Amino acid sequence: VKPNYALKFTLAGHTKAVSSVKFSPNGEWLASSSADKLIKIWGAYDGKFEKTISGHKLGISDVAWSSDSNLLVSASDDKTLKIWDVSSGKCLKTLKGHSNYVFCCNFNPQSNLIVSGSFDESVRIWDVKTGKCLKTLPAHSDPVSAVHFNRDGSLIVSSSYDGLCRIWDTASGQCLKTLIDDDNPPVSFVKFSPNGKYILAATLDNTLKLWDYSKGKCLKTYTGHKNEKYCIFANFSVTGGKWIVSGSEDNLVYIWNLQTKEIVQKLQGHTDVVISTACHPTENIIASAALENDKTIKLWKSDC
Ligand SMILES: CNC(=N)NCCC[C@H](N)C(=O)O
Repeated sequence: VKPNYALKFTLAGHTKAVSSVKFSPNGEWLASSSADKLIKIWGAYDGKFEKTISGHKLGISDVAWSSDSNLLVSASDDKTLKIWDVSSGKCLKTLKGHSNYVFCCNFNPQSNLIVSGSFDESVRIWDVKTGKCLKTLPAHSDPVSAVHFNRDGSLIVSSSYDGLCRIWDTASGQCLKTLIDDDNPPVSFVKFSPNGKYILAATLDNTLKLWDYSKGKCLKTYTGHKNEKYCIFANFSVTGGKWIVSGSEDNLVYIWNLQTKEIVQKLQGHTDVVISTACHPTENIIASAALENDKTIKLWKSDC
């Protein structure tokens, strides 16, 4: 088993670098955020442009869906997050509190909470209904590159340019684990596995690692791509074969066999750094997006 991802659609419309793409949990939509200050919505299967959602005053670094596919949250250089009703286009809340660029965000599975990370070195936990900041965690000593909830929402993982991945108890705000690996290269991305047993972390030394975060043991290392500057998203692909998917600074999408760590496909087509990739929740579909010199989003499909 190798996959056979092939380009199906190219989605053009952002006028500056794309920052993040994400599929809706219900599989119907792709949301994209950009340095152009906009969120765009596209059909997940046909790439058909759906709408633009606007309101942020500066570029957006991340976007994320609620569990029911009705809301988005966005993280902006304007130091706010916004909560959006996707269908109406309304900004429901503006989450204020961070003192610098907000870089990363996610809903918990219940989607009553949002987690954010910022250049202000903090992680903040927010109440979705009221927009109030519930906790400010003194999480890191450099910008926070990623934040993610585990499968039951009881944990948060954060990554930072300080070289650390930390695991937090959602309820208490307590730091439960600090993951340490040698020379402490900036951690540019992190997320939990779908099952919540592992985390996948990217570091700016051209490396992805799969950690057992409780035991604190690096289980797999994925290499061959280029990642020394940008906070590039990585993924677990679980709809067919078990893959690791990542963007890369050589303009390619990389796909590794999770177990063997071998590169199984490289997807060519983008003309600038592939900053973001996402994997469709039920079909073997990858979305990718690129930086300023490209500005397009691509939808690729495989038989496995
Ligand atoms: C968690 N978000 C993220 N990795 N976004 C992509 C990078 C956005 C950044 N503002 C940049 O242009 O490099």
